[PDB]
Amino acid sequence: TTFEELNTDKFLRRWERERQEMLEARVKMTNDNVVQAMGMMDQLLEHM
Amino acid sequence: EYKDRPFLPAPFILLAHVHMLFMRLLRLCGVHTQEHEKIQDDETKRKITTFEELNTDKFLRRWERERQEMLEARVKMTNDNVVQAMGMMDQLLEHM
Amino acid sequence: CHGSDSHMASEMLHSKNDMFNKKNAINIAYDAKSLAFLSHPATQSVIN
Amino acid sequence: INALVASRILERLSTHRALQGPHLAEERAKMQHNAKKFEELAVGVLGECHGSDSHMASEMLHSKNDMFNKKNAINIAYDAKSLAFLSHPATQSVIN
Amino acid sequence: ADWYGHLKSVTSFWAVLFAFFFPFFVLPFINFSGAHRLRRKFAKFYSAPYTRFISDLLSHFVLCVVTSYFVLDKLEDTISAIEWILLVWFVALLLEELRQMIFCDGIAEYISDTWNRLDLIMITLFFVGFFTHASDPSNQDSKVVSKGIHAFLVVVLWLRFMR
Amino acid sequence: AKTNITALDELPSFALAIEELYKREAKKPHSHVQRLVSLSNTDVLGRHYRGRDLANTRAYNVLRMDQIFARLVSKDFSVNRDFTIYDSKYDKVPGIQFRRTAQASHMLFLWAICLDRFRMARHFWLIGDQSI
Amino acid sequence: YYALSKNLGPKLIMMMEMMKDVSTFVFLLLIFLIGYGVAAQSLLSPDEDFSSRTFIGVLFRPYFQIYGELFLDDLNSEANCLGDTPFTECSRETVRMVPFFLAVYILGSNVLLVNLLIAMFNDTYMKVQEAAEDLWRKQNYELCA
Amino acid sequence: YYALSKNLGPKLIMMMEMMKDVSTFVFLLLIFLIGYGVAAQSLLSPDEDFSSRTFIGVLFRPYFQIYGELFLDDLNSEANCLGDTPFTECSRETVRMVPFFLAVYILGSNVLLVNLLIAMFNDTYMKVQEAAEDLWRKQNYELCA
Ligand SMILES: CC(C)CCC[C@@H](C)[C@H]1CC[C@H]2[C@@H]3CC=C4C[C@@H](O)CC[C@]4(C)[C@H]3CC[C@]12C
Ligand SMILES: CC(C)CCC[C@@H](C)[C@H]1CC[C@H]2[C@@H]3CC=C4C[C@@H](O)CC[C@]4(C)[C@H]3CC[C@]12C
Ligand SMILES: CC(C)CCC[C@@H](C)[C@H]1CC[C@H]2[C@@H]3CC=C4C[C@@H](O)CC[C@]4(C)[C@H]3CC[C@]12C
Ligand SMILES: CC(C)CCC[C@@H](C)[C@H]1CC[C@H]2[C@@H]3CC=C4C[C@@H](O)CC[C@]4(C)[C@H]3CC[C@]12C
Ligand SMILES: CC(C)CCC[C@@H](C)[C@H]1CC[C@H]2[C@@H]3CC=C4C[C@@H](O)CC[C@]4(C)[C@H]3CC[C@]12C
Ligand SMILES: CC(C)CCC[C@@H](C)[C@H]1CC[C@H]2[C@@H]3CC=C4C[C@@H](O)CC[C@]4(C)[C@H]3CC[C@]12C
Ligand SMILES: [Mg+2]
Ligand SMILES: [Mg+2]
Ligand SMILES: [Mg+2]
Repeated sequence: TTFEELNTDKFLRRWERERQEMLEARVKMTNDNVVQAMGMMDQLLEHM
Repeated sequence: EYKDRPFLPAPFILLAHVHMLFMRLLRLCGVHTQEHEKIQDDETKRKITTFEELNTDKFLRRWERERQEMLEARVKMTNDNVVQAMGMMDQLLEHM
Repeated sequence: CHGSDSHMASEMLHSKNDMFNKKNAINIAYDAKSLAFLSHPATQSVIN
Repeated sequence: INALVASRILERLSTHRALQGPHLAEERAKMQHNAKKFEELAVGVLGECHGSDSHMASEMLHSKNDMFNKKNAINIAYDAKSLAFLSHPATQSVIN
Repeated sequence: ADWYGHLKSVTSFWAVLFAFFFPFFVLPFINFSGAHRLRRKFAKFYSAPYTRFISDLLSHFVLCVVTSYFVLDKLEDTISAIEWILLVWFVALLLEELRQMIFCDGIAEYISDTWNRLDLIMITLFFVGFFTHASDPSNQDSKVVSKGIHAFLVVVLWLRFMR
Repeated sequence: AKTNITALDELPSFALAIEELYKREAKKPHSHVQRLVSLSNTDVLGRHYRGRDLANTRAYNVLRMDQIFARLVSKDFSVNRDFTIYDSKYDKVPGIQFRRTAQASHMLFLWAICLDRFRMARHFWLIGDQSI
Repeated sequence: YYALSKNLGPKLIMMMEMMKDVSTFVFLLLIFLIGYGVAAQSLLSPDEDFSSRTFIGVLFRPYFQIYGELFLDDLNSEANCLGDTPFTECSRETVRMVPFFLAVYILGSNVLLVNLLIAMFNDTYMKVQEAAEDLWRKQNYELCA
Repeated sequence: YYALSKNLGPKLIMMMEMMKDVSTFVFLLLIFLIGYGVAAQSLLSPDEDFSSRTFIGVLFRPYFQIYGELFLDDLNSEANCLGDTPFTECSRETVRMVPFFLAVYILGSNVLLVNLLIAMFNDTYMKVQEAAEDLWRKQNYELCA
C-alpha cells in the first residue's frame, strides 16, 4: 500500500515535469509570462 | 434511386407501371385527383433557423479558440507582444 | 512501480484485494478489458 | 578509442550478472543510454577528422595503439561491436 | 435514417429479409420507430427504400438463377414457358429503364451510370438471342446461335448483380 | 427522515452528503443519473429484485449506487464497506485516520466518475489508496 | 498450441484477421466464376437436358482455373474440334468462343482480383499487426489462466 | 563471393532474414497439408493396409498442389470415376468429396497463406533493409580481414 502510494506520487511528479518540458506548454508559458510582463510595465509607466 | 422506384419486383413491376400510367391518364385527361403534400409551420422553421445561427456562432467561437491555441499563432503572438514590449520600454527610457 | 522495484510490483500485482472480492489486479484488468494494461511489460513479466 | 571502449564496457555491464536485480533496472537503462551516447561521440569525432583531412584520418584509423595492445582502432570497433562506427563512410573508405 | 424509413436502426439484413418472406408472422413482433395497426405497418415497412432494395436484389438474383437455368437446359422445338416468363420479365425491365430515362436529370445523367449501360446491353442481348431463336424454333443452328448470344447475356446479368 | 432499514440507519453523515450531491444532479431535466437509477431495476438496497415512498425519497443512497456501479464493472464486483469505523469508539486505533479518509474518498470518486468530472475524480483518486 | 510462441501466435491472430479479406475476395470471385461457368458450360454442351452433372460442370473447371490448371486439352477435347490448331475445325462455331470467355475470366480473376487481394493483405497487415501483438499478450494471460 | 557486391550482398543478408518468415509459413502450412493429405489419401483408398506408400501418398500431392500442379487427371483416375464429367459415376460416393477438400485446401494454402507470406516479406523488408546494409558494411571488414 505504501509502495503503491509512493509510486503514484512519484509518477505524478514525473508526469507533471514531462508535461512542463513539452514545446506547446513552454510556448504557452512564455506567452502568459510576456503578457504578465507587460502588466508589470503598465505599473512602471504609470508610476514614472 | 430507391426512394422513387416502385416497390414491386421486376416481373411484377408491370402492374406498378400500368398503375402509374393509370394515375397519369386520370390526372391529365380525367382530372379526378391531384397531388398532396405537407408544409412545415413557421414556428419549427424559426426554431431550425435559430438553432443554425446559434451553432454557426458557436463553431466560429470554437474555431477562433482552436486557431489561437496553435503553436504558430502563439509564437507569432509572443513575437508581436515582445515588439510592443520594447516600444513600451522606449517610452520608459525616454521618460527616465 | 516496475521501475522502482520489479519484485515488489509483482507482489502488488499478485496481491488478492479484500475489497473487489479477493481478485488479483490482473483479473480486474482482464475483466475491465484494459488491453493497454495487459500488453505492458510488467504485467507480461508477472504472467510469464 | 576511449569512447568505443566506454560504449563496450557500459553495454557489457548492462547485461552483466552484477547488474541484474529488481532495484537496478533504471541504472541498467541509463548504462545502455550512456553507451549509445559515447558511440555517437566516437562517430562524431571520426566524422570531424574525415571532414578536416581524410588522409590524416586514415592514418589515425590505421595507427596501431601501444596502449590497447597494438590493435588498430577499427579492430577495437569490431571487438566493441560498434555497428554505427563500422557503417560510417570514413571507416568504409579506409576498409576499401 | 432515410434508408430504413419508419423502421428501427438496429434491424439486420436477415430480419428485414425474413419479414419480407413472412409478412404475417414477423411484422406484429417488430418495433416500428386491426385496421389502424396492420395497414399502417404494411404501408410503412414496404415503402422503405431498404425493403425496395432488398426486393430488387432478390428479384435480380432469381432472374440470374432462372436465366442461368434456361441457358444451361436445352431449348425446345417451340417457345417454352420459361422463355415466355423471361420475355415478360425483360419487357418489364425495359419499361423500368424507359421510366428511369424519363424521370432522371437528363439522358446524360442516366447514361453516365455504368449499371444503366449494363442494363441496356443486358436487354439488347436477350432480345437479339430470343428473336434469333424465335425466327426458326425447330432449327438446331438457330438454337446454337441463340445460346451463344445468351452466354454473353448471363455474364452481364451476373456482372450487373454486383450493383 | 428515520428509516426502518438497519443498513440505511447505519450510514454516516457524509454518505447522506454524497446522496444530496446525487439528488441535486438528478433533479435536472434529461439527466442520465436518474435514467441509470430507473433502468437499473433495483430496490433501496440495490439488490436486483425490482414502499413506493422509500423507493423514491431515498433512491440515490450510496449502497444502491455501489450496486449499480458493481453491475457496470463485471458479474462479480462486490465492494466491501465498513461504516462502523466512523464511530467515536475507534478513535484510539492508530492508522484509522488514513482508512476513514481513504474509503470516504473512494465513495466521492465513484460519484465523480458518475458525473464524468475528471479533475475531482483524479483528486479523490490521489487522496485515497489502491490507485491502479 | 502455436499461440505460446512469439512468432506463430500473432501470425495466427493475423490469419484470422485476413479471413475477412479472403471472404471479400470469394464474394467478388463468385460473380465472375458463375457468369463464366454457366456461359462456358452452355457453349460446350448446348443441346443437353439439365442434370446434376451440368451444375458440377459449372463449378469444377472455373474454380480450379484460378490456380493455373487451365484444362485446355480437356476443353478442346470436349468442344469436338478436330484441327491441329486448338479450337479450330469445330462442328459448331459458337464453341470457338470458349477460349475468349476464358481469356476474359482469368484476366478478371488472376490478373485483377488476386493482385487486389495482395494489396488488401498488405494494407490490412500494416494496419492491425500491433493490435494482433496486443491481443496475443491478452491471450497469453488467457492461456496461463 | 556475392557479398563483395553492393547489390547482391545486402540481398543475401535479407534472404537469410526472410528464412524465418519462410519457416513460419512452413509451420502454418504443415497443419493444412497433413490434415488434407491424411483425409484425401483415406478417401481415395479406404480399404488398404498402412504401408510406406500410404505415407508417400500423404505428402507428395498435397505439397506439390501448392505450386499449381493440381493432379486432377491423376486424382480422377485414382478415384475410379468413369463419367465424362470429372468425379462422377464413382464406385463409392465418399471419394466425390476429394475435389471439395482440395477446394478448401488450396483456398487455405495459395489464397490465404502465400499472400500472407507476401505481406510478411514486405513488412520484414521495410523493417530490416537498413540493418542489412549496416551488417553488410561490418561483413566488408570481415571479408577484408
Ligand atoms: C458483351 C456484348 C456487347 C457482346 C455482343 C457480341 C456478341 C453477342 C455477338 C457478336 C458477334 C456474334 C457472333 C457472330 C457470328 C457467329 C457465327 C455463327 O455461325 C454462330 C454465332 C456467332 C459465333 C455469333 C455469336 C454472338 C456474337 C459473338
Ligand atoms: C465487347 C468485348 C467483350 C469484345 C467482344 C469480342 C467478341 C464479340 C469476339 C472476339 C473473338 C470473336 C470470335 C473469333 C472467331 C470466331 C470464328 C468465326 O468463324 C465465327 C465467330 C467467332 C466465334 C468470333 C465471335 C465474336 C468474338 C467472340
Ligand atoms: C495483352 C492481352 C490482354 C492480349 C489479349 C489476347 C486476346 C485478344 C486473345 C488471346 C487468346 C485468343 C483466343 C485464342 C483462341 C481462339 C479460338 C479461335 O478459334 C478463335 C479466336 C480465339 C477465341 C482467340 C481470340 C483472341 C484471344 C482471346
Ligand atoms: C466440418 C463438419 C461440420 C462437416 C460435417 C459434415 C460431414 C461429416 C457429413 C455431412 C453430409 C455427409 C455425407 C452425406 C451422404 C453421403 C452419401 C453416402 O453414400 C456416403 C457418405 C456421404 C458422402 C456423407 C459423408 C459425411 C458427410 C459429408
Ligand atoms: C461446413 C463446411 C465445411 C461445408 C461442408 C459442405 C460439405 C458437407 C458438402 C459440400 C459438397 C458435398 C458433397 C457434394 C455431392 C455429393 C454426392 C452425393 O451423391 C453424396 C454426397 C456428396 C459426396 C456431398 C457430401 C457433402 C459435401 C462434401
Ligand atoms: C468463389 C469460390 C470460393 C467458389 C467456391 C466453389 C465451390 C463451392 C465448388 C468448386 C469446386 C466444386 C466441386 C467440384 C466437383 C465436385 C465433384 C462432384 O461429384 C460433387 C461436387 C464437387 C465436390 C464440387 C462441390 C462444390 C465445389 C467445391
Ligand atoms: Mg437502370
Ligand atoms: Mg493515494
Ligand atoms: Mg501452374
